[PDB]
Amino acid sequence: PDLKNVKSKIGSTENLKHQPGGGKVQIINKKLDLSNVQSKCGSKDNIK
Amino acid sequence: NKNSSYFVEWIPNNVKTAVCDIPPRGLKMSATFIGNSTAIQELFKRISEQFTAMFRRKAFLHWYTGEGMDEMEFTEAESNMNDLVSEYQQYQDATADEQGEFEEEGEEDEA
Repeated sequence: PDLKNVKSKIGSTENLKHQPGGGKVQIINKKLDLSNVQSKCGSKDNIK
Repeated sequence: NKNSSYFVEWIPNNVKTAVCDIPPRGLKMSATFIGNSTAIQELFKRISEQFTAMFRRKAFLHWYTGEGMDEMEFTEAESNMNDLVSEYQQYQDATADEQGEFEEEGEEDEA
């Protein structure tokens, strides 16, 4: 009558390494350039 | 006679007089005054300093040039009024005191 300790069929065997982990995000942006500036509403020559 | 201090004394009498026979309608008698006191310097002296202080930052000029005006012409009209201002300032308090047509001659020694 000894069955020889029969094993299960068929399980979550494909999940045994699984968690799963998460990816990443980082946003974060670049500064625009506003260095092209000069005023016009005054005098630079006729002041002299 | 009451004052000479407000009259130009190197113009012997500053006065032009006339007497018309006919008054304005509804009036008995009247007079019209037209004078030139050198005090009037202040007017133009105001105008040509107020001009220059806006012009020294080019304010409003864009509207003027847009009708093709010349930017040199501001400089010219304000210069001309500064000459006109200076005209009153030099004729105000100007001399009744006399000067002769007589030059320096080397006619003496030192004593």
